[PDB]
Amino acid sequence: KLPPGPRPLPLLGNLLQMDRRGLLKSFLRFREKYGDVFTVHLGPRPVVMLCGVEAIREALVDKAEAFSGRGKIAMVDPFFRGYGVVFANGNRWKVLRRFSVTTMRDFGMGKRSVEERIQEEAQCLIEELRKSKGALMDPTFLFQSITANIICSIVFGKRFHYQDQEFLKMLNLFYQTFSLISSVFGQLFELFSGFLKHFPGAHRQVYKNLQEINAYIGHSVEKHRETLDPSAPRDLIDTYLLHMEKEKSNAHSEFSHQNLNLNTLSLFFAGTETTSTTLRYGFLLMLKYPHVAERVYREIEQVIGPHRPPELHDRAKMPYTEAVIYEIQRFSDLLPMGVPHIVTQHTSFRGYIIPKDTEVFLILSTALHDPHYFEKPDAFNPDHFLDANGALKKTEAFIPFSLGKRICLGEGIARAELFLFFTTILQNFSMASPVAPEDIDLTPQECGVGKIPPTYQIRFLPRH
Ligand code: HEM
Ligand SMILES: OC[C@H]1O[C@H](O[C@H]2[C@H](O)[C@@H](O)[C@H](OCCCCCC3CCCCC3)O[C@@H]2CO)[C@H](O)[C@@H](O)[C@@H]1O
Ligand SMILES: CC1(C)[C@@H]2CC=C(CBr)[C@H]1C2
Repeated sequence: KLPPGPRPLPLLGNLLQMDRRGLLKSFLRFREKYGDVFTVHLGPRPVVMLCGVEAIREALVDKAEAFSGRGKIAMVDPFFRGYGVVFANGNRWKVLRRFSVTTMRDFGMGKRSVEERIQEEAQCLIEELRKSKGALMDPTFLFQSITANIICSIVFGKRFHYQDQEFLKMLNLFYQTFSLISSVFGQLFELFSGFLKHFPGAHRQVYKNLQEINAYIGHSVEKHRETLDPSAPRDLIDTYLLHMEKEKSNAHSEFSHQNLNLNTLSLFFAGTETTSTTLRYGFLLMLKYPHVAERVYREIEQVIGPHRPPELHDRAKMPYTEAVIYEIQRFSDLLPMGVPHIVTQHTSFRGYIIPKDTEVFLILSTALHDPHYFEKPDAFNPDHFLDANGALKKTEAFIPFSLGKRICLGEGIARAELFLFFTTILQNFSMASPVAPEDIDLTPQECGVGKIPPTYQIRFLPRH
């Protein structure tokens, strides 16, 4: 039998037992009653929730033969339709995961490492903040520009300038789209898309925004193909175009133009909106807890100094700064319910039977807030990741990128981005804002698929 859960009504599923504050709060109320493994009916679909690091790990690691499927996010399914690595399943996922892992890591002889691309971008960012004259800003656009530019360097062999209005228009579409998908309407759509799709709504705007970004991608593909040198691929798009040409006699080849456009858009969305949202939370946390920002700056002065650019080899020597970044990720809890999975075959789990095709949510938020691993888990406290001697204390509960076959494929890049960009900004700038620390409100602006911080203003003041 499926795991236990609240009794549903036909058509409405468990609607009348949900919490108006959203899906995550609804599921944490059900966890109170049912424990770590339970079923909730989201409209017409039974979805099994797994909570706590033990259960999520038993599923994604111990039973990866069954739990490695990708489930559906209703607000974006109409667009992606199972194309791209994020939303693919089956053999398509195998091929696209392998291609994407290889091309996001290996760039050719004579090409910059991920590290150098981040270090270059971080110097562009510092120059922009110096030219910002200490003015107030919402730093969103810059955190999206630096993260998007790392991916653009890999995918398109170039970066965009921070002043490029056409680049900013695309970043505005990523930002609005992640907010829409995470809205109360987007969560209602997860329950009732069958019915709601026939009316006007945010799902239509999400579709329009994604198509607008994808239009750029399609045109870039067309240009790349026009100038492609098979002997010298310039970037990930050329590499995929050479696979496409190799397999062109197979009508079923997975190297198709829809996979190319949507894999590429998936890489940008996942690599831009994630890390820039974490940076957004990270700097709002530094405004609320300036003594943490001061102690990081102390550590940068002591290990790096005021001038030499941070490098990844510095991390080992900077346990307090790394604890801070771990704690920003833990606290931010970017994807509280992770990204939906589905089971790929009939599975037994803890005495229950989960039929092939059942959707499963791994509630990552419950690991990141497990009070056995993090004392007082609702408070921001970098000591969560430090032992008594101030050495870094890593923990198996720290799973913000998930686990198993679908584990975030950008994990290495994201962690390098968080560390180089956080340290290079704090090396050169301190932070201030009009709101006193006591008054800063960390309550997210949206909390659905994504947890998104409230807008805020910040100044970066040059040091010395
Ligand atoms: C702080 C930054 C990030 C966080 C917290 C994060 C988190 C996650 C999570 C929780 C998943 C779902 C894994 C699952 O299905 O169980 C995921 C998937 C994914 N992420 Fe990340 N992500 C981050 C940054 C990035 C970056 C920088 C990239 C691109 C370089 C990226 C690319 C992807 C891709 C392509 C997938 C789909 C993997 C698949 O289905 O095989 N992520 N991410
Ligand atoms: O290609 C079809 C569309 O072409 C024209 O659009 C342009 C606009 O001319 C043109 O200014 C523009 O430039 C965007 C440049 C920055 C791209 C930033 C990338 C960041 C990473 C993810 C992909 C986007 O791209 C759009 C699509 O190529 C039109 O303006 C739209 O009408 C039209 O539908
Ligand atoms: C927003 C995310 C956390 C990242 C990019 C796209 C997603 C689905 Br629209 C998930 C994976």
